[PDB]
Amino acid sequence: NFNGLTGTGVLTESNKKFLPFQQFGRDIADTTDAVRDPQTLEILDITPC
Amino acid sequence: AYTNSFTRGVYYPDKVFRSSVLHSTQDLFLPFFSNVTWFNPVLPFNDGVYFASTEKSNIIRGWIFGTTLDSKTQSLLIVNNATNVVIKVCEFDPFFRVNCTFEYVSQPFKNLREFVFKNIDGYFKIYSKHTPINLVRDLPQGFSALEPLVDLPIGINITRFQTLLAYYVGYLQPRTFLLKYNENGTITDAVDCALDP
Ligand SMILES: *[C@@H]1O[C@H](CO)[C@@H](O)[C@H](O)[C@H]1NC(C)=O
Ligand SMILES: *[C@@H]1O[C@H](CO)[C@@H](O)[C@H](O)[C@H]1NC(C)=O
Ligand SMILES: *[C@@H]1O[C@H](CO)[C@@H](O)[C@H](O)[C@H]1NC(C)=O
Ligand SMILES: *[C@@H]1O[C@H](CO)[C@@H](O)[C@H](O)[C@H]1NC(C)=O
Ligand SMILES: *[C@@H]1O[C@H](CO)[C@@H](O)[C@H](O)[C@H]1NC(C)=O
Ligand SMILES: *[C@@H]1O[C@H](CO)[C@@H](O)[C@H](O)[C@H]1NC(C)=O
Repeated sequence: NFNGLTGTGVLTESNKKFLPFQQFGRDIADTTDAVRDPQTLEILDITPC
Repeated sequence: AYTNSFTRGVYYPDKVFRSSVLHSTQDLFLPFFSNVTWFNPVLPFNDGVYFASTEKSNIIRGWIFGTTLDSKTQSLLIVNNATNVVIKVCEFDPFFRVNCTFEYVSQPFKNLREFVFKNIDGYFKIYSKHTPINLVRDLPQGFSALEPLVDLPIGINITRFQTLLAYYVGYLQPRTFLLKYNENGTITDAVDCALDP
């Protein structure tokens, strides 16, 4: 649960170049594939289990 | 007076990371090749404003956004001073000679400055980009998207605005664009779906 966003998956460090205002990325199925950690501001990639 | 907006005035429609993709979105954008007036009168705001300026002497102090722009209604005043920007909403030939509810202070903002001003869902949304150019009498060609600068949840009615002191003014329209995101999630190009066949 990241700031209200829920799901199941494996979290890894992201290499995605998020802009300073972006909080999460989206796939073609409108699923979340990356989030910004609300406390550390670290970008994490989400890979389903 | 009037110049060619070319392909300027495109901004990031939301805050979602995308990369290596063509994304179709409908929003208020400056139409491609729209007629952009080249300029100090009070102007209509309409559905949103495209503003740009090429002053090398830091002439543009800021802007006034409201309706009657007098003691009858709440209005938004944005003023830039040394190392600071001050934004306030109060019951307010301006240029310092220019019931308060909104107080906000943040960082300040050949040198082409491009801004997009929207007033939607209670938000006065400001987008901004700063780039060097090699021309004075017109806007540059090529493509550059504007990142959001600040989202201001000031729930007021804006129909007219004035510039506090050359600058250009255009207006946004409900248009559909196909935006091209590169590998770093930067919008590098765009197609105006209603420009031509
Ligand atoms: C909030 O969490 C972030 C990330 O863990 C940490 O860097 C920061 O110090 C925290 N701030 C406060 C006020 O606790
Ligand atoms: C812009 O308006 C001017 C002045 O009316 C006119 O001369 C010119 O043809 C217009 N250009 C475009 C692209 O509409
Ligand atoms: C502020 O609101 C009060 C209503 O109690 C009004 O009398 C006063 O004139 C307002 N300020 C201005 C500039 O109108
Ligand atoms: C800019 O104006 C604000 C007014 O809120 C003031 O507090 C700030 O100190 C000013 N900055 C400078 C350098 O004078
Ligand atoms: C803003 O004020 C004008 C006054 O001419 C009015 O016609 C318009 O409906 C108002 N819009 C809103 C959202 O209150
Ligand atoms: C932006 O994309 C280019 C490829 O055209 C790449 O060489 C550059 O390193 C990327 N920028 C960042 C910060 O990764």
